[PDB]
Amino acid sequence: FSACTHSFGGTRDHDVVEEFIGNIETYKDVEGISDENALKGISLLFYGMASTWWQGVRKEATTWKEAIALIREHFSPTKPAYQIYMEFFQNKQDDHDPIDTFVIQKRALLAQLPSGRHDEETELDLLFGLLNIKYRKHISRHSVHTFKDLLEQGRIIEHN
Amino acid sequence: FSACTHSFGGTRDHDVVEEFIGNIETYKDVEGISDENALKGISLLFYGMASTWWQGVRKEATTWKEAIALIREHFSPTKPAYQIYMEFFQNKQDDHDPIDTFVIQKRALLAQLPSGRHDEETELDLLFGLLNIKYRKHISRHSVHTFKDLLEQGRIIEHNN
Repeated sequence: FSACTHSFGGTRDHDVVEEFIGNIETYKDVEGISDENALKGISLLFYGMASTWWQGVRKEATTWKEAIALIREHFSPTKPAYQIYMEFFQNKQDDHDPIDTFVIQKRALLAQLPSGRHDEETELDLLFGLLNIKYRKHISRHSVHTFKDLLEQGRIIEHN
Repeated sequence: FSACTHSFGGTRDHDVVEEFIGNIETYKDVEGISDENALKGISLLFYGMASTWWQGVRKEATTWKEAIALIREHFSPTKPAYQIYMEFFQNKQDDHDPIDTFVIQKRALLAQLPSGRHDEETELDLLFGLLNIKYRKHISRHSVHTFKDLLEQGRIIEHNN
């Protein structure tokens, strides 16, 4: 990283970050720079607020892998996973909200979580306890295997 | 299952269920019974309440494995996962409850979940939002990789803030 053209000013756009990190991942094995010596001179590739950031976070930067992970973590703005779970369990299904809109609001938060963390069974387990008592008296967790099954059966209780 | 000695009357005991399911799984392909020919004649292995039960649940038993799953689900009762998640997220960390005891009770609930479902990263994600604001001002999720890290740092804020 002695004369790398690539730079990053701290713009919080996902693809800006992915191209810069892709660009520096280039350089590290352009000239044969170490893991230690890549994390050595990473500051030289930052300017503006990317350096205000790195100067504040160079202490979790134990590894080159964690430093790259930190760049994606801060500069690709996401609702953090822990904030997603809290918001997931904060609003139960009231007596007036239909089943379709309730599942939409819950699947919206679940889609922000890492793909492949929870399967559809686990996601139903996270959801089922918040389902209103109006629907749970007629449908049982072991009877539903997919969100489609939950919606399909839940739409029938809404007809009568 | 034309002349199987093994039977099950519907007693809701974990160990009764495990021996019955183990015995029929044994029998099923010592004699080479299909998965679909086992689900055909599974009714012959039930008596009493277990047959009144099977007639109520053999609609949801599309496959042989789902029939076994129904037996464990119904006659080996466990605390449902959805009830565990619900009560896990029901009480935040109050201002005077220390982090150590709060984390213990919360991780106790996570231990009730199926073994191997969540790794420590996900379990930290489930917990972190419940931590009191006076710890979260000083600790950031990206700083914690293990409950060990969270507890160690959390003990420092209660020593002197």
